[PDB]
Amino acid sequence: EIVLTQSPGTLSLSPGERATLSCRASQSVSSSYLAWYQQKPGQAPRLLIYGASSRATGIPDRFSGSGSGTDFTLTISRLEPEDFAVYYCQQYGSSPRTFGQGTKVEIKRTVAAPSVFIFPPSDEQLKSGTASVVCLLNNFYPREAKVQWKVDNALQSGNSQESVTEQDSKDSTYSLSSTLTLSKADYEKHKVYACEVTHQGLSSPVTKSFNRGE
Amino acid sequence: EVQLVESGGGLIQPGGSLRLSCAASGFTVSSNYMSWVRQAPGKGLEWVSVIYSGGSTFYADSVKGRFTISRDNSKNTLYLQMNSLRAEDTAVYYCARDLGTGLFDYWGQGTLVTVSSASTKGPSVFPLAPSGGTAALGCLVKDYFPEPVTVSWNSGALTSGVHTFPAVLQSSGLYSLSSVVTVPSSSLGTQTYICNVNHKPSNTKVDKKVEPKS
Repeated sequence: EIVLTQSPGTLSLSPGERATLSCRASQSVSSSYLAWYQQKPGQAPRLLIYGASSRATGIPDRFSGSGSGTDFTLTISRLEPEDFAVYYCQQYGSSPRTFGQGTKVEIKRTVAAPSVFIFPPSDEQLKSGTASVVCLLNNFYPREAKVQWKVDNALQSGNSQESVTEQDSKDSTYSLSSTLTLSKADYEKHKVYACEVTHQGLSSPVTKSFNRGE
Repeated sequence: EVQLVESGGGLIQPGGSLRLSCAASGFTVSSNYMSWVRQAPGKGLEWVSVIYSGGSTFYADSVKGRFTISRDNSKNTLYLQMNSLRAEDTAVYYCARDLGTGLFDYWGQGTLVTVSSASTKGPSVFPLAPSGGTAALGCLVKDYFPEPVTVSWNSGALTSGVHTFPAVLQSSGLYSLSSVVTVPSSSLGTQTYICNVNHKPSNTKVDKKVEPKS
């Protein structure tokens, strides 16, 4: 089930730069049985390159392919706004048609620190029987960010869920919402609730905390 | 012009059975290799099934014994019969044409198959109140099923700075969503902010006013 491994998992490059994705196979496939496909969010895949060095009909001359044996390379000579999407390599030599796990090409903006806000549960929600504390990280880059929950300085893990927005169209920023859901009793048993953000854009981890009922 | 239009996907309980259809335009289904390939939510592509020009059918191990591929030449349609559905089958499916026995050269638009053992439930809307310069507020739309949900601010009058987070599936089987917005803090007391949530599968519309707190 010849194993294709793409590299890297996420490639951060700005428009105009030269993109170089790699696809390494566990077993050799003949050079004319590796295809490179493009996929945009919310869109179907798009055959870019067949035979690992030949271009599909319609594909600009900035996309290119090379390689042989087990190692193949997809080269975007000059990046465009429209090219930033996910890319896959597929081998179709043997019977098991396998794909790569994907390689995302996204616009690199300068490292931006998240604006961290915290939202305690409202009185209506507390009357409903459960409390969800929200932690909002606004307009940050890259997408990689660590959000920790501390209830009375005790690290709570396994009861919070994160949600990341799509990359913004203009400034290419991210927004993350971490919701910590806990019972009304467990909410009223403590006072200090803190969201600690560890991000590459923060020299020191930023702690946004509140006190229950104040 | 080769166009593949897919339909038939929708919500269904586990153990159910669906019949995905894909109508072709510009080429013959009987003379081409016709494949179904699905994309799991937040995951790469895996080839599901294929039907040869000579009537030979092949399936992946994950769909063997449960999925059946077929083609109808009088109406040039491709049918994928899904039986014994589980949450693993939740994905966006694509019908594709195979040129040169392995190259997926033309795709469809994709149809969504969502497999969940819940019941249709309306959302509960809670506020996320603010509290220098920029102030962040929002709405928490919790415990609804199924997707989607349209959220606006001030009946659409406010669009700049709105971040609507993707709905995550809680352990209870229902969805939770957060819609936040950054505004001038000075306008927090001298302007009315309402989040408008519309959930058509249950026909529930909730207009929630977000006013500041202590």
